[PDB]
Amino acid sequence: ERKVEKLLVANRGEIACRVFRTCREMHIRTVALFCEAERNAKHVAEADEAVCIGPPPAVNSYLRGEHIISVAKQLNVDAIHPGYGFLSENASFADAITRSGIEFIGPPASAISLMGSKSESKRIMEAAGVPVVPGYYGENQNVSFLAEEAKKVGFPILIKAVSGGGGKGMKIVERPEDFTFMLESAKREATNFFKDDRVILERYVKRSRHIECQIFFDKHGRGVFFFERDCSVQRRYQKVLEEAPAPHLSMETRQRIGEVALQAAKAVGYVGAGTVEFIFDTSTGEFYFMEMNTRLQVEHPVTEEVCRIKGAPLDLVKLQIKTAMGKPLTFSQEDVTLVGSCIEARVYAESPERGFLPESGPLTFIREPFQGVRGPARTRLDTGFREGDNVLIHYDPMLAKVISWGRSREEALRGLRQALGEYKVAGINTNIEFLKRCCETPEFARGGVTTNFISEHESQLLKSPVVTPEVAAMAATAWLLNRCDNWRGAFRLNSDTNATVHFYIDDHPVEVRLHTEGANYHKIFFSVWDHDGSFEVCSGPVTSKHRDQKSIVNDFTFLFENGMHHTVLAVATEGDVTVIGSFGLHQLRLLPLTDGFGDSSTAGGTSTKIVSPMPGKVSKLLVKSGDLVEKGQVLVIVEAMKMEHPVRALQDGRVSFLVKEGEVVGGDHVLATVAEEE
Amino acid sequence: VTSKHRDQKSIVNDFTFLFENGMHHTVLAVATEGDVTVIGSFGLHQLRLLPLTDGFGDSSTAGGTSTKI
Amino acid sequence: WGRSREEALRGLRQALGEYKVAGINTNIEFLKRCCETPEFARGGVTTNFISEHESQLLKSPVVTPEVA
Repeated sequence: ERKVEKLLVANRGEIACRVFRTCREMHIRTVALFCEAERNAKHVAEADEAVCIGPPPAVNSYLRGEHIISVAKQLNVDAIHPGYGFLSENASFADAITRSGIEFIGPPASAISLMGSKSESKRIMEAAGVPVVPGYYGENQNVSFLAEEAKKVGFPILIKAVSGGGGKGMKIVERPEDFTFMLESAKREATNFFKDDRVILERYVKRSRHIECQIFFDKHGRGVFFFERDCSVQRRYQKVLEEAPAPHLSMETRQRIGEVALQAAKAVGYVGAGTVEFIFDTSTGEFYFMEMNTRLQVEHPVTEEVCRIKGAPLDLVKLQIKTAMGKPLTFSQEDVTLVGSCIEARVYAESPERGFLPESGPLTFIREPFQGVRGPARTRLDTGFREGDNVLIHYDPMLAKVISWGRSREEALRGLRQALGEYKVAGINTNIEFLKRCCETPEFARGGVTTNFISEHESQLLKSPVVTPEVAAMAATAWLLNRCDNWRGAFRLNSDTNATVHFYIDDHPVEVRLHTEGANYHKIFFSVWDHDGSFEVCSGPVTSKHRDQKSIVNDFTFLFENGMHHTVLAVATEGDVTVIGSFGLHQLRLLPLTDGFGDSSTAGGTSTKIVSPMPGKVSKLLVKSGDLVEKGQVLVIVEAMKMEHPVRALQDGRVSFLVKEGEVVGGDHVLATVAEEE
Repeated sequence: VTSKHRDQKSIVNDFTFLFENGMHHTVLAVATEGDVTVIGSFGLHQLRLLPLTDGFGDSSTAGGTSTKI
Repeated sequence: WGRSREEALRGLRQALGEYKVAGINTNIEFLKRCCETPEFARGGVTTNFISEHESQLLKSPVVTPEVA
């Protein structure tokens, strides 16, 4: 075999840190890669050496496979792990690595190329004999052929069409012995949706739940399938929350899922770690092949919590290095046993209220949930970002992954709830509120959720706590104090103090007024939305005198008269005030009040504009008539004894020319009328 | 910036170097007048600074033939 | 300490490398040189084992122009 002492990573993020960590235990060197800048990132602070690769766009960075290979050769690298994304699925890169002599980590290039095309892949599995639900059989040569194979090839009837998602030819015709309505439905589908007259028939499944078993193989002909998984929950083809132990799955089935999976991988030949994905209908009770991926998934640490080998913790990445080592395995499929249950959820730096659009901004304060064992449950968090970091728009929005291992499902789900609640980030809106809403009200604790489970409950979700009038009181107070000495040393005569804050909550401005009575800075009141009360407030140490973009992060205490007390860590800026406490997190936008403060001119500008002196001789006018002029460009240039003396009018609005180039004009002539755009 | 007093221990600071080829490095350097010590993935190396001291002032090669004391 | 000799020897290598002292020259570079090239991982070394391999040892990495 070939010794390995240097490890190379392609991608960046959580996978970089994960690959780097175990490496320490195996006592192997590490190498990091980073784009323009991106040098303060954590992963590079974790490796032994890092190299800059070039411009931010993914074409420029992490796609120059030849340059990466040349750099690795110069470094005499032993192994490369592509990870997921970028060159994860590219057979040319793997072949070039093999020619260079470096041990590529993953499947051979032949398997990747074969699975690149869906038609040839499904051909291979059909030849292998695995139950596969195909996409098409022939064409609509005859309408009687539809009745011929309707009860033949596939009893379930999937009429549909050659293409297009309209699918009005379907009509949900699950009843066999249908011969006068299927042809009428197809012919009415052909109208206004002719496309190609060829029609394909398949089996139609009422329900769908996604399954995906894991597999592992050495290069000495020996492997063992890991435990199954579930990915029923996904929105817009994006993974949201998943469970390694498919609840409600019989043991016997588990076993069989393996025999089918091993047949397919052996047929194409496979080395390393991979995952086979199925599609399943509860009503039919059978699973049909949909797709496979020849690449390590992102969901690898999840399935790990439900599998132990020889009573020892399993490390998936470890074996992949050992597989690259050339050593053979040590365990049969038997040594592996499941223990308990676990659940996972992904947090995305997106805004749930909006069109789930990514946002980029500095990370102000990041609470870290307790990543230790307690009670009947294990909870962990893996994050590829830390304090002081900033999200890049080029990358996908992905902060951290939270997993709750437990002895029973209940324990696991309950654990997450509390953890999901505890983790807190300030600075960018996240979908963390959405995930908690997905966990509390939906009765998916039973364990039965379909592929389209998210679609129906969209009305129930997308809901957040209501900002109580009290929340404005602590939020408003923090912005003042966390900016200046408002209410500090203040003093007037025979009167009392007053200071107000305007919040632009939703599309309606909000005003909050704060004032004091007595000689007390401590005793304070409030009146928001016609609700009045009293409270006292005690601050903490003063921090962040520089009041930069991060501004001031301080803890606050508020004793309201009723009797309560509160603690609030407020990082306030001019743009917004963020308050985090037992209520949760809420950011209140401050009413924006900016509008070219100075240049606010509504003057008509009717006549006598950019008038030229006596000599005249206007020429070389470079402004189009009827075009807005707010900045002071040279509207007209007139020459008086070689005196260009450009007028440079700054009156806003479009300018209308009444003169032409080369025309001698009199003194103080109306060359143009600079009027407000009407 | 650390160790303004620049005593015998002098200044211990971390450094980053981005060379054009593409690499990057981190180096904790405790430097003194006698030597510069750099520790990093290369290992440890101390480089002695060329000594340049020789009774700066009293450097007289005069013959001193006669008329002394 | 290790479950097998290999693990133990390999462990030290990395540790010996990691420990760092600044201020006085040490023989830590020598010990690592005593561990890498000499094929004493087999386990058979005599009392005079150090004497014969003195040419091989006493060797340190070359200061590259970048280090300056």
